[PDB]
Amino acid sequence: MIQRTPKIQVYSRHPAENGKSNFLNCYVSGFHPSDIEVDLLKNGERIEKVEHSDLSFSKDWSFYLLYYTEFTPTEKDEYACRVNHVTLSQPKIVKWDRDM
Amino acid sequence: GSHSMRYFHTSVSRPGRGEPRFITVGYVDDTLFVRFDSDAASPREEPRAPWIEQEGPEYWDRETQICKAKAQTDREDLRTLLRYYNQSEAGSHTLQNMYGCDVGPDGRLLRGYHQHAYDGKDYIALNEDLSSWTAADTAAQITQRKWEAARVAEQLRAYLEGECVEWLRRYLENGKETLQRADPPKTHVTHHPISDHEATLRCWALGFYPAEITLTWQRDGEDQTQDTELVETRPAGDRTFQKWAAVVVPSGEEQRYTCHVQHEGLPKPLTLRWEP
Amino acid sequence: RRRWRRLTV
Repeated sequence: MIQRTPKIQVYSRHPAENGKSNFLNCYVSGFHPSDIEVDLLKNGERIEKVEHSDLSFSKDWSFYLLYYTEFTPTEKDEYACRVNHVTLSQPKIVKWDRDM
Repeated sequence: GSHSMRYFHTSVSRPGRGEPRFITVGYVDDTLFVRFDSDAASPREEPRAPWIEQEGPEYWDRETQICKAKAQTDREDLRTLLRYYNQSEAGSHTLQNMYGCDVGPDGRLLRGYHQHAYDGKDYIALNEDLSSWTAADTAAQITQRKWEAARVAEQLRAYLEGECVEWLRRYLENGKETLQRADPPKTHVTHHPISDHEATLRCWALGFYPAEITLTWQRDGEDQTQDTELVETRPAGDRTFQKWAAVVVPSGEEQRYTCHVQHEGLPKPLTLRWEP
Repeated sequence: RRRWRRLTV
């Protein structure tokens, strides 16, 4: 069976302003099979109560999901998304960069 | 404007860990409006857009019956597909089905769709004629024979030309405040030094609906397709979408580069530059 | 709204 590794973007709902509440998003897409493990991290620890969209898929049958949580960005705090999937030998961490 | 309705369905088996998980969602255009998850406590189809909430109890009861029925048929189909592909009972497998309809500005059927995939690969699709089938392999040809014998395509044609279009039109009316509103991108250009000699110009498009957009960079009015980094369009989480396009530019040459934005919501296409 | 009739492969 053919497998497809997820694309991953980590980003905020609104342009980040330090001290102002916002949403942190991790969008995983283009993957198969559908089981996937996604964490949002604040200084390397799992953020609790992250929500996610219901499983859906694109024209080419590959899957996509949005994981999100409320967050307040600061100068110092480091945010990231950790993704694991059968196509990955180890979990992939993508750092949040407010300029991307 | 033209519009679409789609129902998406996924079952994933989990041998030794109970029955398959079934998730189905419905969309009008790029708007999610209904969902059902078989693992929820006493599962019901639930609304996900304000304009569907007004449908009465009988609507939700019938939807829930169909969703529960589809979970059952998907369980059966996953067992059948193991046989068709001589597969053991040990592995997880995936069954997907999509169907729905496209309509033009005047509400007429443009195209109907009904297709299945197994383990991420095309399985069987209803053709555009809504009368004949495309089977991907000899297993799907078994299904094709069964569905031809039962005149399934005729059933689907009737649904797709009829109820699919009629209910899509009803939803477009009831949801006219949102479904028939295109929100233009809010745009700006940022500047990111790489060295003393070059920097990245990033052209942002935020808060737009629907997802369709065109974002390009030009240099002296000439397209820079090969040297533009373009990220995949991504959901903001509030119904809207985001995208950006970036080019690497020599220091001081920034005014020669223009970002061009086309979107249904814009009064006119935009031309933007970095503004120090 | 969804199609009512069932279908199996």
